[PDB]
Amino acid sequence: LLRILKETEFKKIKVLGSGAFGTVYKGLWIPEGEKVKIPVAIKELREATSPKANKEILDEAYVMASVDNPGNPHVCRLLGICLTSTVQLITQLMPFGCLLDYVREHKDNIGSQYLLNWCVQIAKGMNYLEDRRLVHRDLAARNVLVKTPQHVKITDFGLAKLLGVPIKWMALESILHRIYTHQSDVWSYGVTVWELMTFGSKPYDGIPASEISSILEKGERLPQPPICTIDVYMIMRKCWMIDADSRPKFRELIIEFSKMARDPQRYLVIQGD
Ligand SMILES: *CCC(=O)N1Cc2nc(-c3cccc(C#Cc4ncccn4)c3)n(-c3ccncc3)c2C1
Repeated sequence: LLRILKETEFKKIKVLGSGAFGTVYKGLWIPEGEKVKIPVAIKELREATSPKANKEILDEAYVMASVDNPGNPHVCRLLGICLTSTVQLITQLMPFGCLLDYVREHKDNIGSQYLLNWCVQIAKGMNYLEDRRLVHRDLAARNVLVKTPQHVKITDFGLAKLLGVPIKWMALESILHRIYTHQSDVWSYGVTVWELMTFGSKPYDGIPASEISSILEKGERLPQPPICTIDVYMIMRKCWMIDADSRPKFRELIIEFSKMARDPQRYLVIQGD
């Protein structure tokens, strides 16, 4: 179910960019009983980052591979793992990067059907992890990769559990008492949708991370995006509720956004449709 990878099976050729708690590389894969050299994406995680031993990390990474079966078209399967001095994670090399970059670079050229479709896709993958009882703990436009412009897939799930902080994305219970539930991921989904609807703007721009906790208590939220009708922004605002059970469910989000995709011009006001 989970491929254990020898150091000679792969080699991190180029670097894609550095992460907050590690570095992301572009590499190759010459498997055990295979002679081809498959291009892969390798995630080297910094040493002593995870407060677990390699055998504890291994057994926990076995369930993040159980997710890969029966699978989901909007969930990133992990190809293999390298548990040596550091934790290295192999996945397919997606040449079109994250949706955070896609919306920032394509801002003008992006349509309304696209954003609502992406919002259904992100909720479709998150509902799958809810049903397979995995809690992402870090969902944002950065951890959602563009396979093709109409196919986004969520990556970096369970990684936060694997180690031991995105303040501007966490639900208030996660910030205050480190409580991560399936409903805390719905707060992140709302923030993630706010990122798409604001062409990659940084949430709470200006406000320090330390401040956010009190800002959410004063009932202040991310503003209504200049394309979002009150209808859509209300879905977003509902995700950011204080009582976690009161926030929408991922089944309900798929449903509400699927309805909006039928007539995207009614729910999103972009110049070009
Ligand atoms: C758009 C740039 C950005 O912010 N990105 C964040 C990011 N991370 C990764 C990535 C690299 C290597 C491995 C993984 C993984 C995983 C995983 N963990 C648990 C369960 C399932 N999968 C994630 N990428 C990335 C870059 C290029 N190709 C693929 C992924 C990005 C992009």
